[PDB]
Amino acid sequence: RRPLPPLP
Amino acid sequence: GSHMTFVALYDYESRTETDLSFKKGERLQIVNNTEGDWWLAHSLTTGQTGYIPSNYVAPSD
Ligand code: NI
Repeated sequence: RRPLPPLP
Repeated sequence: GSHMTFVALYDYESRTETDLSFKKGERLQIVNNTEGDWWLAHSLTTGQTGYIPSNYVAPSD
C-alpha cells in the first residue's frame, strides 16, 4: 500500500 | 458529466515520478480515482498532471 500523508 | 472539480486544501510536494505537486487553493480536475486513496488529477491552474493524495482536496465549484 501507499499510505496517505498526514494532514498539515 | 465527467467534471470532478476539487480544490487543494494544503500544499503538496511531489515525492515520486508520477505525483503532482500543487499549491493550496489550486483547482484540480480528477481524471481517475480508481485507486481510492491516490487520485490521478490535472491542475486547472498549472496544467500539470499526476497523482495526488485525496485527503488533501475537497469538492469545489
Ligand atoms: Ni462532468
